[PDB]
Amino acid sequence: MSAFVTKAEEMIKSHPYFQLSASWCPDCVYANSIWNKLNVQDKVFVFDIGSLPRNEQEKWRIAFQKVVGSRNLPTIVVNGKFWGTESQLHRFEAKGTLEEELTKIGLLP
Repeated sequence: MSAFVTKAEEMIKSHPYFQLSASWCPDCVYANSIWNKLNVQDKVFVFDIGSLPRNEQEKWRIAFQKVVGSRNLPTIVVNGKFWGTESQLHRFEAKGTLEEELTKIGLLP
């Protein structure tokens, strides 16, 4: 695409810690719940994409697919690359090693 691919690169440049979530989805509520409970909405940048109709959704879908390859929300992109998914959150929490994992990336002290 380029028109969208190039713009995507500039986004991850200054905003590498970006999370593509929804506005009102059963999955978004989870990612937003943990982030809102951990009080870590400053070190990371989360953006919701629900207002955008089906026309804009398609564009974003293809764009994200070119950046990492995820045609589904929510999504966790770290240092300009898919580092975590909606399943990784529940998979790590279940084991009880999510906290340690979050510190590895350099999010928590």
